[PDB]
Amino acid sequence: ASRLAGAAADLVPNIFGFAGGGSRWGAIAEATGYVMEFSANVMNTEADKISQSETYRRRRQEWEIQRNNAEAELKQIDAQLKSLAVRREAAVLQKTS
Amino acid sequence: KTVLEKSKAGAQSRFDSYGKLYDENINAGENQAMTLRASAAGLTTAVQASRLAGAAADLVPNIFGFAGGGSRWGAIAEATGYVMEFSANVMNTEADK
Repeated sequence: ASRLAGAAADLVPNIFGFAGGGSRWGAIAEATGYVMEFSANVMNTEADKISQSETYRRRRQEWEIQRNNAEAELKQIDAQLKSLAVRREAAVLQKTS
Repeated sequence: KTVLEKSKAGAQSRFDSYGKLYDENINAGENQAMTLRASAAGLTTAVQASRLAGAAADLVPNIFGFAGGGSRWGAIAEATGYVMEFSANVMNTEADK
């Protein structure tokens, strides 16, 4: 941005005095200098930072699902332990018999 | 029954989590990154086209005064410029989108 602004300091004062469309040419070189150096570069830079934070977001989601899978297994197992405890109590009654 | 119900809850959690990811094919930040990148590519394309329109305009009224195709060594510049600076780059810009 400052390298362009540096150059702009010598070019813009001259562009300023010319009437006309793209045929002025210097007028366009400044416009395209800015569009690439600042605007295209910034739009891409921001896009990439976002894709990276989104990449970490997606990674999080997978971990979220897997911690949930483990939790579901723990809950199912506790229920299984309870089922077994009942079976055990029945086995004790079988001994009573 | 309790054990099976806990098992079901596990399946339900996975269903809901994947059902959601499926609907959100592209996330919000992801759409924003695509948008900014498309804009950068858009502006980049405009810059290449603009600088090239200039370079081509500068050759046309002169290369037309010579016999030959690429052998005019002017017309070939228009082609080496435009094709490598713009067309090859557009074909890749689209390939990435």
